[PDB]
Amino acid sequence: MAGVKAYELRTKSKEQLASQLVDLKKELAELKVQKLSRPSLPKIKTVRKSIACVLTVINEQQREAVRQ
Amino acid sequence: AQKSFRIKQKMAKAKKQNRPLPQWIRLRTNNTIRYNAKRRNWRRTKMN
Amino acid sequence: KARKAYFTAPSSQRRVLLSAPLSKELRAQYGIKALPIRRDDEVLVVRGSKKGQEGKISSVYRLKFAVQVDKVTKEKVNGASVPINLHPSKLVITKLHLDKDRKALIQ
Amino acid sequence: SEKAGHQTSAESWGTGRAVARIPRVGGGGTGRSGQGAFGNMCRGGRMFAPTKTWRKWNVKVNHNEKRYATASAIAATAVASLVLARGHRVEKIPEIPLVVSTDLESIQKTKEAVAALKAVGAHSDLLKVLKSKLRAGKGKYRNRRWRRGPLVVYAEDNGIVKALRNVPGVETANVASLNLLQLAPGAHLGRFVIWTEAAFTKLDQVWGSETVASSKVGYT
Amino acid sequence: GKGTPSFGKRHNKSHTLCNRCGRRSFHVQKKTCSSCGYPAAKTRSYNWGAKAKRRHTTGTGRMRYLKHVSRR
RNA sequence: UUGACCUCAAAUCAGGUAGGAGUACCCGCUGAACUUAAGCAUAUCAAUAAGCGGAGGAAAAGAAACCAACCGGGAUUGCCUUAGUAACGGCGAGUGAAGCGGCAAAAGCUCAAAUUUGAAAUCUGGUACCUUCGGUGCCCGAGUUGUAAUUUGGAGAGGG
RNA sequence: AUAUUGGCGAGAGACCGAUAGCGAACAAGUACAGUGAUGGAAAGAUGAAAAGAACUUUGAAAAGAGAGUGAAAAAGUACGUGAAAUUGUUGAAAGGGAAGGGCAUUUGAUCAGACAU
RNA sequence: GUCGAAUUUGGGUAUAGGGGCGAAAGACUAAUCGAACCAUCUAGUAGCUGGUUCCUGCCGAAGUUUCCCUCAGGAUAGCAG
RNA sequence: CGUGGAGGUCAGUGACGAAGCCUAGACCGUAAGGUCGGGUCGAACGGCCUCUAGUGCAGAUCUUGGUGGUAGUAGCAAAUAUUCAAAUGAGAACUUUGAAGACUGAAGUGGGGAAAGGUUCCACGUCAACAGCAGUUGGACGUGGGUUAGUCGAUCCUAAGAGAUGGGGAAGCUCCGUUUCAAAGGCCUGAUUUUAUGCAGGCCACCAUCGAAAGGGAAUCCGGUUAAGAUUCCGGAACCUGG
RNA sequence: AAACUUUCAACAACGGAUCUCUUGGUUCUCGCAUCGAUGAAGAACGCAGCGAAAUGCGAUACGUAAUGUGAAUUGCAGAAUUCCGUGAAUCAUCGAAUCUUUGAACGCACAUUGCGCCCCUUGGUAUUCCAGGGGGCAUGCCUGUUUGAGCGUCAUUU
Repeated sequence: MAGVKAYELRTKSKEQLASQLVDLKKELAELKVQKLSRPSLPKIKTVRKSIACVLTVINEQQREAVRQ
Repeated sequence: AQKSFRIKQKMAKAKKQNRPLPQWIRLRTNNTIRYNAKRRNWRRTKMN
Repeated sequence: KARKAYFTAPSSQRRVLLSAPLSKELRAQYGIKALPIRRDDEVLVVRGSKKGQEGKISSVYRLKFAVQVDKVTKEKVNGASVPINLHPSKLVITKLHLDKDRKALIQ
Repeated sequence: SEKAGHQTSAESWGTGRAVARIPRVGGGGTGRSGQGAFGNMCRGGRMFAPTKTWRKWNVKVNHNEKRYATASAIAATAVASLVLARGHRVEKIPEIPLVVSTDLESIQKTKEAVAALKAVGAHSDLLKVLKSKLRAGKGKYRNRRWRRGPLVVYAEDNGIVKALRNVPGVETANVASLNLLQLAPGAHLGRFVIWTEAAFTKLDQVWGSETVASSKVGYT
Repeated sequence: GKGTPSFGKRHNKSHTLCNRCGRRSFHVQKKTCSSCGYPAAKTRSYNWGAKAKRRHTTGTGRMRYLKHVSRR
C-alpha cells in the first residue's frame, strides 16, 4: 500500500481494497490537479509507487485464489 | 502534407528531443559531459 | 588488476570498504579492530592535515567515496561555508552510535 | 587480432587523382574512412609480420645437458668467491656449503624460523631482500610492480618450512627437484643454500637413471 | 542535365520504414526488404559482419543457477 | 426400416505439437572462381569461400557383412606414429591415406524373424503418499488393438 | 576421453598503451553518408581537494587591471606535460639579382681549463 | 525546331544484371554502362614503377658462358665474401 | 651506437623534485652517441651481465594530424534602385514607423495547394555562433503556445497490377498457379424451436485480400471569431446515415 | 639610417608531439550447459517532481513483491523540497509481479491504427441497431472425441 505491503497484505475485500485503491487514485489525480510550481512532486511520486503497491498486492490475493 | 500517426508521433518526437542540453545534469556529482550532442536542426540533418 | 569491482561497486559493499579504525579507548573497551563507518557516530580525524580536529560524522557520501565530519568544515573567504570531504579510514572512531543492530554485529 | 584492421571494405582508386595506390573506403562523413586503410603504411592497417599464436613460444633442451647444467651449478653453491659476487651477502662461518641442523624440517613458526635462519648468520642477506625499488618500464601497468633482488634459498627434505613463506625473499625446495633456474637464478652462477638434514648429507643420491662426468685435471 | 538539372527531382521512395527494425526499407511497390522482409523475415542475412546485437528480455537466464535450481 | 466393416472429412469443441533465433565448434546438401601451373584448358586452388536444412552440450562414430599373412588381432573416438612414404599426377605442377606399435577414455547391449491372439498400451473419470489444469498408483468406463512378455552375438538354447 | 571454439563464469600474460590496442577506454556500431544493401569516425588526464575567483574599467556586453583560491593559476572547465612546423615582440648581426656549406684568419661576443699553494 | 499530336506531363503500377528496357547511339538503366551497385573470395596476381631506417673497419665486383615461348625474367658457369 | 620490453645485481637514482621538454653553454668519442651545467616541469627512472622483438627514416605522387608562401590577394559585378527623417538602441546604410521613388503589373513578386518537409508557424526573451559586409533583424539561439468534423480527406470500390489457400514444382531458401480437381461458402426467409439447431427451398468454384489524399465516391453553408485554426470552434440556419 | 629580410637568443603564440598515466583492447588457460508458441531474439512509442542521451523499466514504467544486507540514507551527497527505530531508491531476487504497440506473430490487414465474428457483462430498454469493461476465432501435423460420406462394403425384422 503506502507502507506496507505488510499492511495491504491484509485483508479487506476486492470491494474494500477497492476504495482504498480508488481512494489513492482520486488522490494521485487531484495530487496532479495541483501541478502548480516546483514541484517536488514530491508525494505524487509517493502516492504513485504506493498506487502500485495496492495494485500488485491486489493481483495476487486473487491469484493464489485461482490457485485453488 | 496531411500526415499519418506513424509519421505523426515521430514528427512530434523530433520536437520533444529537439531541445538544448539539460543543465541540471551538468553538475551531477560524477561527470556528465556537456552539450546535447544529438542535435537535429531541421535544416542540417533531416527526418525519416 | 581488477580494482574496478573496486572503484565501481555497490553500497552493499561500499560501506564495508568505506570503513574506519576504532578509538584506543574504544579499541580497548569494546574490543574490536574497527568497523563500517556509521553516521551518528563521532570521530577524531587522525593523520589528515585537518589533524586531531574532532566532531561528529554527519553524513557519508559513499557515492563519492568519503565521509564528512559535522563541525570540521571548509570555509569560503566568500562569506560561505562548505563541508570538507574526509576519507573515513584515516580518521578514528571516537564513540559509536551503538544500535541493537550495529550492536549485535560486534562479533 | 586476425581481423587485424583488414576490417574495412576499402579499395584502391586506379592511379588518377594524385593520391597513391593504397586502399581507401567510404564515403561519406567524414575525412576517413574515406581515407586509406587496409595497409601497413597507412593508419590502423595490418602489422608487417602481424604476429600469432603459432610462433615458437616454448623451447626444448636435452636431459644429460640440463643435467651437466643443474649440476654445473649445484657446485656453484660452494666455491663462493662467486656466491659472494652472484648476489647473497656473506661472512657466514668458515663453512661453504653451510648446513643447518635437521631441525628446520619443522619450525612451524616464522620468527622461530626466520630469526633462526638469521642467527644461522643470514641476516646480512635476509635484509638485502629489502632494498626493493619499484620497477621501471611500463611493466608496472601490467601486474609486475616490484623489483627486489634475490635472496636466501633453504633446501628441504620434509615439508616446506612454510613458516618461511611470507619470508621476504627466501625460497624453499626439496631434494630431488630444484629448477636449474633456482640453483643459480639470476640465471647466473651462485646462490645461497642454508641446507638441511640428509640434505647435504644425502644430496647424492645421484642416479636417477645414470649420470655425472667431467675432465680437465687440476683446475689450477 | 543527367546531373544537377535532374537530381532535383527526388520525390518518391524506397522506404516507409518497416514494422520490424525500420531503417527505411520496404520497397513500397515491391513490399518488404532491407532486413526483416515481412514476411518470414528470418532477419534475412548472409556472411558480412552486422549488429544486430541489442538488449533483452533474456539474460534473466542468469536463472540456471536457480532454474528448477531455485524455482523449486 | 434399423447396425457395423472401410477408406474420406468437418469440428474454437480434448490435449499436446513446430515455426524464430542463434560466435565458436558438430550432420548434411549444394558449389565458385581468384590462385599455381611462369602460357592454358589437365589439374592446383578445393571436397575450400558464398547458398541452402538440421542439431547439441558436444556432435558424430561404435559391438564389425572389420582388420588380417602364419602370427594372429578384436566397437567407436582422439593423440604419437605410420608418412610427405603405397599409391594419385600434361607421373607435370602438385596431390597423398591405411593397416599388430606406444599412448588417452573404456561398456556394452535390443529388435524382425517363433507361440497360449493379446491382458500390453491411451486416455477420463472416482479416489489415492503426493493439496486446482498436475510426480504415479488402484478400480472402473469408452476407446486402442498384425504394436502383452522369453528369443537378437552368443546364442540363451528355442521345445522336449 | 585436451574429441572439438567464443556465448555465461574465473583465473593470467616477457601482449598494446590513445595515429598502439576490437572500429569503438568516451550517450560507439554512436555522429554522420548513401533510394537501397551497406558504409561509419573523430573523441581520455584542473587539482590532493572547486577551494571554479563577491571593488573598480567600458561594460552593448566578452573581458580586462588589479585583486583573492592552491602546495602552482608557469594549474583558468581554451584546464598536467606543451617539442616542431609556424607567428608576435625585444635584443643583436648581415645584406649591388640569393640560400645555405668547406679550409685559414680578422673583430666582436662568450666559455673551459690550467692556479702553480 | 516544334508548338494539337507519334503531343506534354503527375501519380500509380511492370521489366534488374550478360539481365533489363533501345524510332539503334553501344544509347539509358539513381552524375555510374562496349555489362550498374554492395559485400565477400581478397592482403586476388604481378618477369614492371616506387621506397626500403644507426655508426665506423676490413675484402670487393658483373653486363660476359651455356639452356630455356628469355628477350625487362631465370637457371649455368665466371668474378666476389 | 640507440630502442621498447624479461632474468639477474648495483642494498643503484628520487617530491630537498624521478621523465620529458628548452639552450651559437662545458666536456668525452673518428663517429653512431655519451656526460654535466643552467631553465623547465611533476613521480617515477637508470648503470652493468644477460635475455627478447612490432628496435632506429627524409623520401615511398607514403599514412594521419598540424602549418605556412601564395595573401589581406582572388575575388564579394543577375532586375534602372534606391532616398529624407524620426523613433528604438552602446552602436542603424540594413531594425520599425512615416514620407518619397520605383518593380513585379493576373501564365505575379498576388490569393491556396500538391509531393517533400517537421515546427521553421505564433508570442516572449536576446545576439557568442551562423546570414557569406553589417545586425538591434531571422527561417538564428532560449522558454513557452498553437493543428477542434456525422458533411473536408483518409477510411469502402474496383484499375493496371500485387498477392495467401484446394494444390502442383524445387536439396532448399523458395518457384508456380487465382479461369480446367470432397468435404464446398455462407447466408437467407420460412424453420424440428419456449431463446439451440436439422429440415422446405434458393443463390451457389462468388475461386481471400491489398492496391486511387487527381478515378469511383451518402450528407453544409452564410456570418463572427485568434498572437497563431477553422466548410469543425460559435451564432444561426441545414441536409445524410444508422435505431 | 630604418622599413624589409633572413639568423640565434628569451617571452608569449599557433599547434598537440615527447614523458608518465589505464574502470579498454589482445592472446592465452580452466570450469560451466543454457532461447521461443509458458510468445525468443529484434523494433518501435513511451515511463523520473527535475532528464536530452548511455542505462533501467512498461500505463503498477530508473521501477512493484519477496527475502536476507540491511542497519541509515537513495537517483547516494546535482540542487531541491527529499523523507527516516514500524526498516529508504544498493546487492543479491529470479521457489512472486507488471510486463503498451510489435516481431517466429496470431481473426483480416497494415505506408493507415483501418476492418470483421463469437461469448459474458453494462446503457438506450424487445435478444436481433449504436457505446463500455472482461474473455476469445491463425497453420501445419500427433493422438482420442464427436457428427456425416460414398452405388468401399457386411448383415438385418421390410
